[PDB]
Amino acid sequence: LHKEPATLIKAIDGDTVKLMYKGQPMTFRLLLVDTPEFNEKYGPEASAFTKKMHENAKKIEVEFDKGQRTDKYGRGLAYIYADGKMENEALVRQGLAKVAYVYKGNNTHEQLLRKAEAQAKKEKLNIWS
Ligand SMILES: Cc1cn([C@H]2C[C@H](OP(=O)(O)O)[C@@H](COP(=O)(O)O)O2)c(=O)[nH]c1=O
Ligand SMILES: [Ca+2]
Repeated sequence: LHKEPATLIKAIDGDTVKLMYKGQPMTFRLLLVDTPEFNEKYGPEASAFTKKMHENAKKIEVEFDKGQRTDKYGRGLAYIYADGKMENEALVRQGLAKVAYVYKGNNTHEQLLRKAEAQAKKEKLNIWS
């Protein structure tokens, strides 16, 4: 895989963000995770967590996997990096997302994220408390 530039347009929620990619506004859905909806328990915290990652970043990057790059809603499907830290993985590691939506062919970082989840669960963080 490889990283590509993007710039923040606006935070949305724990697992979606609006970025400018190749000069075009797009909504991105973070691969391999599920955050709670804003109206659900840990939703606000997940949204805040992701929001802070984007807004503090000097450099946002997107990384597509090997498969589908957009979903049926036209959302980009990527791993998102904030100053080199993967937001997807950070969310799971902190117990603010579950590993989810693991589809054949876009699953390059699956094991990395599962390892983070196992650690969040051990620590009983947030969703695992
Ligand atoms: C994360 C992800 C979601 N989706 C679709 C499946 C789900 O369809 P349904 O909307 O039919 O449930 C939806 C879940 O996203 P949200 O968790 O953002 O709602 O997005 C993909 O198709 N590919 C993916 O990689
Ligand atoms: Ca969600």
